[PDB]
Amino acid sequence: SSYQIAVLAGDGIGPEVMAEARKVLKAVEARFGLNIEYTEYDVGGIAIDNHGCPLPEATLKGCEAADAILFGSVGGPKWEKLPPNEQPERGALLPLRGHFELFCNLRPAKLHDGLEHMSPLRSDISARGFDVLCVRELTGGIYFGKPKGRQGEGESEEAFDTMRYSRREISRIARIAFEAARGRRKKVTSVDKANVLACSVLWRQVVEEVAVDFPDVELEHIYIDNATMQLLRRPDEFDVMLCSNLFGDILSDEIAMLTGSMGLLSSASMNSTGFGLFEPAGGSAPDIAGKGIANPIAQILSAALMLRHSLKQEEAASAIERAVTKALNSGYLTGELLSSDQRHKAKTTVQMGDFIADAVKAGV
Amino acid sequence: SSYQIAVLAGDGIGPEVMAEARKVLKAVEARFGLNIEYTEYDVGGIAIDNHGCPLPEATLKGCEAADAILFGSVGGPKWEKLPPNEQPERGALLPLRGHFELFCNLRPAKLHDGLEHMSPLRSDISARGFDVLCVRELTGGIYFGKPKGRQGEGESEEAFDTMRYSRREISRIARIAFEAARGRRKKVTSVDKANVLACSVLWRQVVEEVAVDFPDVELEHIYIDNATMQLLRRPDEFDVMLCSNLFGDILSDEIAMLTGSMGLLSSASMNSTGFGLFEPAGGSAPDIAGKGIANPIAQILSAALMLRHSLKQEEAASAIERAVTKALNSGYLTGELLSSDQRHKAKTTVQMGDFIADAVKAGV
Ligand SMILES: CC(C)[C@H](C(=O)O)[C@@H](O)C(=O)O
Ligand SMILES: CC(C)[C@H](C(=O)O)[C@@H](O)C(=O)O
Ligand SMILES: [Cl-]
Ligand SMILES: [Cl-]
Ligand SMILES: [Mg+2]
Ligand SMILES: [Mg+2]
Repeated sequence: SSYQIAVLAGDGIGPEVMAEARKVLKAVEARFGLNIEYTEYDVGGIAIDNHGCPLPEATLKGCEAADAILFGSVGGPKWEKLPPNEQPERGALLPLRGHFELFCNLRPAKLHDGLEHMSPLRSDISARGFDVLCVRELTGGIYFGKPKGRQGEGESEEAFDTMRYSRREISRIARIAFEAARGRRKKVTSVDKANVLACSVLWRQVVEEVAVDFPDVELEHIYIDNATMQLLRRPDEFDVMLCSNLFGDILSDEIAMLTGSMGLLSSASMNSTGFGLFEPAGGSAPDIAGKGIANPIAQILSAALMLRHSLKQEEAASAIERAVTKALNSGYLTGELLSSDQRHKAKTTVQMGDFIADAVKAGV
Repeated sequence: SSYQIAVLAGDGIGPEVMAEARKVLKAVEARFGLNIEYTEYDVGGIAIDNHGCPLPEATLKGCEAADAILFGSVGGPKWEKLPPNEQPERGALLPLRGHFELFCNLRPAKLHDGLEHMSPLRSDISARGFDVLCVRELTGGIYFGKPKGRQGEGESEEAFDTMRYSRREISRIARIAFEAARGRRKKVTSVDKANVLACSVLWRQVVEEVAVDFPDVELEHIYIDNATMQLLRRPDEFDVMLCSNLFGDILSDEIAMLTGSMGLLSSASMNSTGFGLFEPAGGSAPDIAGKGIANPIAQILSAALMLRHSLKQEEAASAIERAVTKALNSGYLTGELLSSDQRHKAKTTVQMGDFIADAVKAGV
């Protein structure tokens, strides 16, 4: 039958970049004969304005009826001063991930050929390139651990959060990292704080247990503070980084900025049945919203990750990825990927979606 | 009477760099007429080899009798496979900080004039310079929170750690950050994860309460994942970063590597009475130990931080800092601060201590 997609564009540049993702999806649908139906639902700030909360019931129900969630971006200055639970990002993303048991977050990041110069690394380091996939555990640890809250009053008032992990939780995400490494350059770097946290001692121990199934894959451990330093000095030496929830949050953001190319980066957050939520790694960028400036590549590659991981349409997924490579090596760059002099050559959001869709059609 | 210093050189390059710190201290003692007595105690790997644990009773007692701890570095491959509690770093540093209530960690980091090129940042970013002081809360949060440990067996075996903070704990470290900002460029950036952690919601709230005493100081908040990105793009825009224990651990390491000059960086860990532990930010570097290669500046500036903060000898502290500036701008650089061609000009550990001590003597 038809695949069914819940489309949650959100705030800021979400809707403009989502339009280009749908345009390129239309081209892949025609080329590969896929029957996909999409339904739109509010989420984040637009949900608070239209429904009074950032994750309305009808949106949640819409996502339960779908094969995957194609997600834009949430948040903006309008809602930033609401109580923390009522804000767009916390209010949408944490309950979506908990409800759908999206324990696996994949954040691929690489320096693209020809854009090594946009990286904030020293030129000799960025010239060496990098390609680092972060596999982050997304529904356990300190994010969802209990007890969480506060007690007391005044000076003695105290807050608490609890980080918890079981062997089962560590081994499921570790298996994903090792299998991904096997398909890459055969190295997992597991990131913990095993000199301080009991959860990191168990993490390190269980990763070593899972390693026995993968004697072809190199395993190393690195402390999270050290990892922030080593990714500056030798990012070319990492392949897959295997991280708990909070450490994956932190390290995947540093690796993303090290690319200098945030508008190219996508994320996949999956459960064990292969349902997932696919979104750009970057923000809502409300300052450039509605201008046709925004880079729609991250949203377009989020659609390719959705085709691969939720829809089992690998040919359609890679055809999108190649059309994006074609745009980047064929003079089709948005403003933020151009050196400040070459800027007159910037393409708009729709010029980029048109070129990438036409490339899919032309059989790239 | 005499000040009394407990000298804990540790492992690796600790003893060679400590010798240069004592040499420069002898020169400051003569120039400023300070009467200081030093006693040496084992700590870390050398304590495990000599005493069977990394923090012997006699060493702990020695530190209780002192005005401050002048600390080298602990750890090395020899002890890296011991059980986590028995290892040099965890086994020495966590109990020292807990026992002496060293709640305040200060990690000053800047790009030195003329060495902006050693930074791993893109040349146009490092040319802009930076000077970022990290104030890290060191005895609370998840490091010392209870309950901590594990329960269960097999797949359901689970570990847990608890992050806790009280208003009292947040406000003492926040006051330090604001006072330090007042003496600098009047900006505090408080780093939290207030969209996820109850402790970060209380952190953010209490920092805003303390802010009312400092209307001259700008306050901003930044999420820890965002902070790892912003320090790559605009490190010149930060002055004081105010961090909880785990987030300070992580961010101070990224800022240290961004200098490209780890061998110049020192740390101070203080309690409310002004007693503290002063150490280099870098590792034991056991590969270069005993060679006269190691940069002793970080150990020497740790002695200057000790003079200022524990001994209330500001003139002696700044005379050391200026002698270090003189060495750096007068052609006295260790091997790791030289571009690979200029390397023949490297100075040894003792050449550097001799030059810095002679500069103190000459009245720099
Ligand atoms: C918005 C926040 C709760 C979230 C996280 O901490 O996972 C975000 O930082 C992310 O990385 O997707
Ligand atoms: C050794 C470890 C317990 C320690 C910490 O986590 O504080 C270290 O990383 C540091 O930064 O001083
Ligand atoms: Cl976690
Ligand atoms: Cl903490
Ligand atoms: Mg994040
Ligand atoms: Mg550290």
